[PDB]
Amino acid sequence: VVCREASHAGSWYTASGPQLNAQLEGWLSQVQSTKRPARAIIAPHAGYTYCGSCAAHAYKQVDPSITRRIFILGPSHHVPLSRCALSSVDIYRTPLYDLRIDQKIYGELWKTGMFERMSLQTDEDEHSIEMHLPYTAKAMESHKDEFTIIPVLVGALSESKEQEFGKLFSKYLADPSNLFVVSSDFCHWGQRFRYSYYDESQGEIYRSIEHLDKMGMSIIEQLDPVSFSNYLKKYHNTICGRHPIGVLLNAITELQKNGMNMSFSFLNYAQSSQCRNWQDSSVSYAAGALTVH
Repeated sequence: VVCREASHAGSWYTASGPQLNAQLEGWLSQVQSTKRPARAIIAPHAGYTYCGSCAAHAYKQVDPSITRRIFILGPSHHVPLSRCALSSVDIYRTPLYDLRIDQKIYGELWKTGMFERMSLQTDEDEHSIEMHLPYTAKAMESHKDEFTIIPVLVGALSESKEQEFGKLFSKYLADPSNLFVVSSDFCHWGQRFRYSYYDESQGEIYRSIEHLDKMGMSIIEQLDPVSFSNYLKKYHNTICGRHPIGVLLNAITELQKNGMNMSFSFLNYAQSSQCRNWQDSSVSYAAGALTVH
């Protein structure tokens, strides 16, 4: 098998190519480009009905005229993984057009010894990388034949591994042809998620959720992996891509030590619903962009 099927097409997003193209085009048309060219973005991996318009605030910041190689780091939902994993295939299918894995980088990465290989089953079962494939396809439309992806499944990394993969990915983040997509949703609030932190000083439950998420968002804006780590240990906010976020943060600090200056801005924040009672549940979404100066 050489192709990863678009296994969540038709339920998490439209299976029909022209429809999905139009939908994404409508969402991107609503965002003003303000952070181009993005060297990295954080964007949600929920169904398009939920977070679709949110993710566009990140994808609008991608410059297809410069970007040639797109790493997509997404957390694993299903398998116990204690490191990172690479695909066994060559092509990732999408309803728009199919994407090609950069063999050069995949060969380099593999040789480090640091990665496991996802079976096709694991690969196809996961959605945290897939959710970015149509958006990426759309954003790169005008240069569709000139770019490759580097999908990385990120497991439950120790701090040490976050620092270690941060440093490894560092050299790739430094390259102006490259883009890091880091996949994450923010607060999952509710009894159904065993997470019901509530600060009454903030007002209604949904306001407290907003304050909690925006605290982790500004820390990411401070480009500070230690501080992000401390925030997680203090509140345990249920941020799904906290491990890919910690890898990115460490990549950035390695670059700073080497003379580089950059900034991260969150550009949009949304909630699937507004929780007011103890029986409510919600998932938060945030879209953001790293720009090198």
